[PDB]
Amino acid sequence: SEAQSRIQDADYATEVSNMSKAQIIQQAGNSVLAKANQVPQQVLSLLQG
Amino acid sequence: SEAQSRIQDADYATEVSNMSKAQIIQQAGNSVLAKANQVPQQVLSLLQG
Repeated sequence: SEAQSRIQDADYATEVSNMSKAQIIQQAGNSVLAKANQVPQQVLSLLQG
Repeated sequence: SEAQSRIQDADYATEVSNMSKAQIIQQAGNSVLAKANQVPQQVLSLLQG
């Protein structure tokens, strides 16, 4: 049983750290996506003068 | 009869000492088991934050 624990079971510290990092990455990517879609607005300024 | 006494009969001093030691061992093991089952709460602590 203890060997099966060493084989199939997961370690919660690493999982929690990885999940927190992944959530941080997701929010950061969402913000960068918003900025990227905001970038092309300069062409409207070009056209208007 | 006395020869049979030296063979099949028990010595109460040794038996009482063993009984007391066994009771102490049982209670100590119960306490250690309680502590062992109490250990894994740190994972709940991790998940909470």
